[PDB]
Amino acid sequence: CKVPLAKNRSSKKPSDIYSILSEIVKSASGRSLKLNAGLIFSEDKRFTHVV
Amino acid sequence: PLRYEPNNRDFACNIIDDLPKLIRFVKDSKRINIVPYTQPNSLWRGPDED
Amino acid sequence: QITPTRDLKVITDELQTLSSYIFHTNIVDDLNSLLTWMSPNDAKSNHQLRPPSLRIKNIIKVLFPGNTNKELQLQLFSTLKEFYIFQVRYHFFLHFNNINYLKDIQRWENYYEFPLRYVPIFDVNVNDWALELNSLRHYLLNRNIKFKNNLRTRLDKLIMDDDFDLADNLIQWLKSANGSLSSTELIVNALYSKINKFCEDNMSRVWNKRFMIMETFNKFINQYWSQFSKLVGCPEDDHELTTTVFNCFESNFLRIRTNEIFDICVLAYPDSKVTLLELRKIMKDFKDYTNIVTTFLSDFKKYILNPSVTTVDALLRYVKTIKAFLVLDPTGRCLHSITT
Amino acid sequence: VAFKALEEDDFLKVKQYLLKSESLELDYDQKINLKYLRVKYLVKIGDYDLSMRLINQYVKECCEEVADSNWRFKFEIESINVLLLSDVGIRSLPKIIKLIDEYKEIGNPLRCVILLLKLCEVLIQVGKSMEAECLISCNLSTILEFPFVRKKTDELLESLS
Amino acid sequence: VIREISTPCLLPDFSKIKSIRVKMHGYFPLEVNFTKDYSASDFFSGGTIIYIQRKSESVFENKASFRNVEDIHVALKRKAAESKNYSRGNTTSSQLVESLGIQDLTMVELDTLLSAALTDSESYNLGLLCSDKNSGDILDCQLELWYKSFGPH
Repeated sequence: CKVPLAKNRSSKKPSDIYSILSEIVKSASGRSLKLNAGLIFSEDKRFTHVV
Repeated sequence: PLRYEPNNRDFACNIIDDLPKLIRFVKDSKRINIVPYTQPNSLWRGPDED
Repeated sequence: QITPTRDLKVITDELQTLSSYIFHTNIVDDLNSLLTWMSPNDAKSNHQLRPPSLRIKNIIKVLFPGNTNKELQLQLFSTLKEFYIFQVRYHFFLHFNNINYLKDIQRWENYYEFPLRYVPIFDVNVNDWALELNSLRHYLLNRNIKFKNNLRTRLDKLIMDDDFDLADNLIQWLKSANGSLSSTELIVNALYSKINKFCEDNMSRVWNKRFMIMETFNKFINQYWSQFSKLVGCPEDDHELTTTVFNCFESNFLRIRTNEIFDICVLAYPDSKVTLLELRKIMKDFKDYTNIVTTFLSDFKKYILNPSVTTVDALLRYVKTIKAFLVLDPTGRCLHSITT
Repeated sequence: VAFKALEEDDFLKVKQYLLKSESLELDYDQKINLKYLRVKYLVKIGDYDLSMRLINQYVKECCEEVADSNWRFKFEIESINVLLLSDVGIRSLPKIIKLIDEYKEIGNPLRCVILLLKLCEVLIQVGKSMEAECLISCNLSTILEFPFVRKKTDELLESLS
Repeated sequence: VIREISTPCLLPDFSKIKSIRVKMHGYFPLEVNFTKDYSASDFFSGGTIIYIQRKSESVFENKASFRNVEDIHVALKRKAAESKNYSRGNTTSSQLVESLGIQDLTMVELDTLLSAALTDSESYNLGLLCSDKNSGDILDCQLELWYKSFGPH
């Protein structure tokens, strides 16, 4: 009885010191489903036309 | 031009790339600004865009 | 494939006693002379690739012209088989580190099997001789790494020079050995290298033709597909293999055109424009377009963006690329990227 | 102090301390160290059947109870040391290679070199020390940068001579 | 009736499904049959996603003999796929271990063991592994004992 979820081991530029601090101070203050939709239906342009 | 192709027998991994690159402190008339670090001779040695 | 061994001394003593009891004659000296002749350990008394004299042949005819005599003869044949097997293994192991090419193993096989014609000991219905030979081949393949690499290089060399019969001989020999270096990978690698080189030879620096991939595919098939099918052994009408070969040809064509797209668009245009329409039929992934645009920009930037180039010719070649890329890409997104 | 005593071969001191371990209330970070200390002491004594059965249960619960990768790695190499010390290191060949390419992507130089020493040590107990000398020679430059592995590194050098 | 569908497809109602299987070249197959005890709805109650394990293209798997059929078509497809990534060599660790010559696990270990003796208990042990009902490089193993027992020394 242990539903151990698999942690997604995601993995690129290193950038500089100043950029990292600026990014964090800036952040201080459907997408997947759409991706699935692009995979659920393929091989045609029917979905864009109907939208 | 150096050609260091990846070889399994070479385990000499690099850590300087993983460590973030340094910066420089240059002050203009208005204020003190922060710019990315460039080697004094890197302008004519930098990886060319072309 | 279990093989028994009862030591050289014991089997030799058993052979002498059996010969003395059955024959009741002093052929033991002649028997020892024969054993030395078949034995490759001693290079002075063995055959050295020379046919035996009348004495040896007569003794064989005597040995190969009730029930107790028959079973004694059967056990004598078994002991002779064990002695010969022991001798060949010791001699092979003596020269194990001296093997570096296929021709060495064939000549050693001939060296070992030279007495076999003059003395029949292996039964026709039982392929024992092949069994230990395949066993030694398997050990040599799975113990000598240098020999394995040499076999790879030799097969690659043979397939590059269209030496198909020897390549087939090499492939059959490997298949009999059933070693870790399976023949399937070598055939795949050899065919892949050969098709790449054939593609590089043919569809390079030519862009003014239409549907030329089919022409190249048909030409390569008529020239090599029967030989390749004979090498693999699969039927000539293998549809899936031909389809995969065609897919690899079009992939190679895409790669060559991506490499050469700069000269395709700058110089060969509009004569090569037809090829562009063919290329448009093949590209399907965003990675393809990104690679194409970055390679073209690097070449255009490497050559055309030089201030040493006259500005009039620079803009002329630039607009030529614009119309060329517009024909290739009706959408024009690549045009925006190059423009930007 | 106990770790220093293991290096200085004060087996009497560490044995008495391990008695204190089983009935004291320790923080988790303190638990693993004494849990790790117990493994290293048993390797020194020579008895390996208990230690080998003991080390893998630790790492198994070092991957489920707590997802501590650093302590998963540190626990892993003693099992490598336990195997190869018992003249059977070939069993560890599948295990060591899974960590080599795994830590090459990560890029931690200490991780790659420690696995390198275990790989050379495996190759020298099989009878193929020739290629181990060739392999150690190309990488000898990048393995002296780490101080605590030099003692294991220098000691292998007189063995090859 | 067998119904073959792509992956991102809407399967019918769970109560009317009896078994589901996944088969594809690569990942080893997974087939689950739903009996009366557990239904498809209960199985997918935790989530409508089922995960699959990745097989391994390992050199140690193919020690001496290739149990795999190794079809020429799939081999060519794999070669083309690898070339696509390469277009977009001794750079892999498997080739390193191949270069080192320790490909056969059992042969290297027994070569180390036979290095010297040959006490009776281990001798019978090596005989038992040689006369194993089912194993891999049995023929290769038989030759080393013959070499150890009656070879040059």
